[PDB]
Amino acid sequence: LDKILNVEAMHTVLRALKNTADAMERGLIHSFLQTLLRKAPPYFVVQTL
Amino acid sequence: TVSAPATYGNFVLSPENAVTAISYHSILADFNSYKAHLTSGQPHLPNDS
Repeated sequence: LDKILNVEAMHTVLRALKNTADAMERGLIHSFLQTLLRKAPPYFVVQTL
Repeated sequence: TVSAPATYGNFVLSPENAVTAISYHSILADFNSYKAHLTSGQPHLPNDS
């Protein structure tokens, strides 16, 4: 049972690290999409120009 | 002059015991002896845990 608890602790640390890495990738995508959508004018503006 | 046990006898949990302790909060001592005597059709264990 002690071995089970040690391996469970190492696995929960692994899960946390992997979830955080994926969250950082998603956050990068989110931020880039956000700025890209910020600087984009709408269709009527660009077709008029 | 009397012959006495030199040291304590050690009780250990088996992997089956670990499974039943994690899932059911219960341990049946010497699980495998029971299971073998149960599937072989033998009504009596030879010894106690």
